[PDB]
Amino acid sequence: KNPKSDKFKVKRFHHIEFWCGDATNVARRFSWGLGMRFSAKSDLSTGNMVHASYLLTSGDLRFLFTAPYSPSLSAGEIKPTTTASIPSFDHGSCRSFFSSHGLGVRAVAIEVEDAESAFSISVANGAIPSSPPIVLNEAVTIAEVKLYGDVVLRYVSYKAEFLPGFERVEDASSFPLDYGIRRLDHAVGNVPELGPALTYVAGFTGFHQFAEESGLNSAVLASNDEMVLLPINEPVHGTKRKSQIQTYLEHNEGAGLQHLALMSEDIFRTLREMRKRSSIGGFDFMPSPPPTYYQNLKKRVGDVLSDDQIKECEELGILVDRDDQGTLLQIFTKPLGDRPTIFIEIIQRVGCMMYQSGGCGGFGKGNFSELFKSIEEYEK
Amino acid sequence: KNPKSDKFKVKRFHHIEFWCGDATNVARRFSWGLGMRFSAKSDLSTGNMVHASYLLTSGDLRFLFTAPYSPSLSAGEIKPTTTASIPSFDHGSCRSFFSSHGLGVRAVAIEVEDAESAFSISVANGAIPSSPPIVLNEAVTIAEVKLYGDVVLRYVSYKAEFLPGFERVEDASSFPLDYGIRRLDHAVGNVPELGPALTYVAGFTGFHQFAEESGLNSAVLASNDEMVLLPINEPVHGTKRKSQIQTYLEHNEGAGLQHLALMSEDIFRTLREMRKRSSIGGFDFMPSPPPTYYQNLKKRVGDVLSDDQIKECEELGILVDRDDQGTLLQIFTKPLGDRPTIFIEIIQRVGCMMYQSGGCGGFGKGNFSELFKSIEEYEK
Ligand SMILES: COc1nc2c(C)cccc2cc1[C@@H](O)[C@@H]1[C@H](O)C=CC(C)(C)[C@H]1O
Ligand SMILES: COc1nc2c(C)cccc2cc1[C@@H](O)[C@@H]1[C@H](O)C=CC(C)(C)[C@H]1O
Ligand SMILES: [Co+2]
Ligand SMILES: [Co+2]
Repeated sequence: KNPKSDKFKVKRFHHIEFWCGDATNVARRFSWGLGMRFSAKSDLSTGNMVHASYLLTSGDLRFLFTAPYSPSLSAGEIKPTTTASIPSFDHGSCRSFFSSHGLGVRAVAIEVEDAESAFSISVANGAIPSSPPIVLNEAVTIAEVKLYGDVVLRYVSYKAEFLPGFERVEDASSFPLDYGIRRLDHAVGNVPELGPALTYVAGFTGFHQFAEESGLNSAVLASNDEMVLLPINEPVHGTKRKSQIQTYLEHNEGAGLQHLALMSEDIFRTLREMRKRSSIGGFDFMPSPPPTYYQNLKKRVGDVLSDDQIKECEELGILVDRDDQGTLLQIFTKPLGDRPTIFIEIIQRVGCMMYQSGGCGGFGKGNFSELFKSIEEYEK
Repeated sequence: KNPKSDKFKVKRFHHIEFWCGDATNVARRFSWGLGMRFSAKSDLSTGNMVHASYLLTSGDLRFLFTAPYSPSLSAGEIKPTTTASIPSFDHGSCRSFFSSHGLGVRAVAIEVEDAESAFSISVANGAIPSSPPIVLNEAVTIAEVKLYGDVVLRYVSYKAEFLPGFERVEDASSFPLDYGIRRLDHAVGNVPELGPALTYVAGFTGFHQFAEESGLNSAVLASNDEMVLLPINEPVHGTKRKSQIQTYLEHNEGAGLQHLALMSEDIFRTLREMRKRSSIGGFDFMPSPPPTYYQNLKKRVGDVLSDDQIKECEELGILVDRDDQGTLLQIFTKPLGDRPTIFIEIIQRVGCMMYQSGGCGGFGKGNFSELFKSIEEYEK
């Protein structure tokens, strides 16, 4: 059931912002590893004396990478006279975030109808304010509330090109890379306590639960059309293998974003291209499942995927799960940076055609059971 | 004249260490951009709970990238029980360095006969101690003294594989990239006052001056065989174009390493390979000189380089200067990170054959005069 209880009008995921120590090197690594093009910048060359911000795009997916300059460059400025293009930015907050958590997601940004109203309604319903609504060049409104840990939910609304003050990148510095990624499908947080996290976030958004022995409990919050999807995990203690969620919390110094799932229009091309680059600056992937996993896959997805399509899944290490409505292809990268914290999922969904409805095929919860039996079966 | 006055036995440049916020992303970007292979690691997977350190190599060139983990991982350790592989590392120093200066060189490391003796003699002759000699696994001794700013001169000596505690990287994660770079030729510092800087460094090393209207004064310190070369620059104030050295000092928050010059065994291959990757994760280069520069080049290097070889220089944007002993091919990257501070020079030297003697062809001081006239000549 979908009660459609959003307390304000939400559209889609808009961008993800990483807080970095050096935005240039992270953005260049991510561009090559994921096939995202350099699209916009706000930095010294655009008159921003406060922070360096580089925007990568692939389809509708927008990754923003931001790092602080020396505060001495802007020591004469006050907020009314700032040259920062993102008015919520703060040198101390950014350095404190990065020293505490390492490289990771600071903001999950969603486009809304009216960011000022979304902020006001959110705070009236329990949201902890992080940055009040600010109107940029009479054109864009941005506001921020706390989501979990030091991650914020960022509201952006447009009266009618990323943000005022950002410049489009010259075509010479913008190479048209594209490995098939098209949008953010979901963004997953790890928290110490799931109950209070859900009550808080669902409390101020009106997002509803989307609904579906390995170390975690989880639930998924969704917007009215279920295109903004926010799974949240908590650890369960007292197993044998210590909770991977607990390990995250330790290395991250608390709650934060665990993974970003990026939808591909052709997951086989995406994974061919990404795997070609793993050892030459790109991203590494988890160990592939045993051959038993794919032998058992014909028995479960033999009617959605041909034997050849299943063979291509085994070449690339792709996992397959199936709902009662749709089928999900997925795979996970190794951690994106030094710490065993954030990583990326690549996904593609097949089914639930009406456009495709959000969450089609679920999130792969069944692949845990299937993987455990594959481990047992391959040992034999 | 070379007085050969080294106060201790110096061999060659050994490695350069960058202090980073995320070593993984910088190392992967540098690997792809420069054609350096992943060679060794010290991190969580090797039992290091303190810092992540990744070593890239190309020929004899060694770049080390290091970032701190959460101090909470090692909160129970003391220096006698540390899991750090580089005992001079300190979480607070590293975070303070990176917050102050951004991404940049922390250590210029030279191999010496006896690092404990080199340290002792250095400090007896004015060097400010940074990290006392420490013997690692009865095999390697490392010690550090201040060089300029927050950059240290690191002494390493071997009784007889990078450092104890580092593991060789598995061949699957180690792709054999190579664009032709073979060693560090020189490392250049920017300081506020050249005189006191030279007196300090020459005072404690015995390094001698190597000797050769655009905003700087400089001098070059050299070891006995002139294979360790350390140019130092100061700004000169009161021009029209404000000193580029002063701009560095402002954006860097003080003295630091300005550029690393990397010798290539084939600068044309190196620049072809590096330029292919500039817009797909690699490094950008300075704007090319006007065609007048290369027209005038035949008149000055027409006897060392054929017309075709000079044409290949113009394709790749390579600069040429000539000593009374040898000829130098050189080119400069744009800054390596967010701040307009550190950058890289690629060089190749021709002449001074005996092996080749250090500094052959100089450092390109004449290319300033030639560039200024090229600007005038091309305007016409
Ligand atoms: C690390 O996350 C995963 N790992 C998997 C592994 C290691 C094997 C097979 C399937 C996996 C699926 C996921 C995830 O996408 C999430 C999680 O499992 C359950 C609910 C969420 C909504 C939070 C999912 O998104
Ligand atoms: C930014 O440095 C340079 N820029 C050049 C430009 C922009 C044009 C032509 C030649 C250049 C040469 C250099 C440098 O290698 C140094 C410097 O000029 C003089 C003495 C040192 C020993 C310190 C050199 O190494
Ligand atoms: Co997922
Ligand atoms: Co130089």
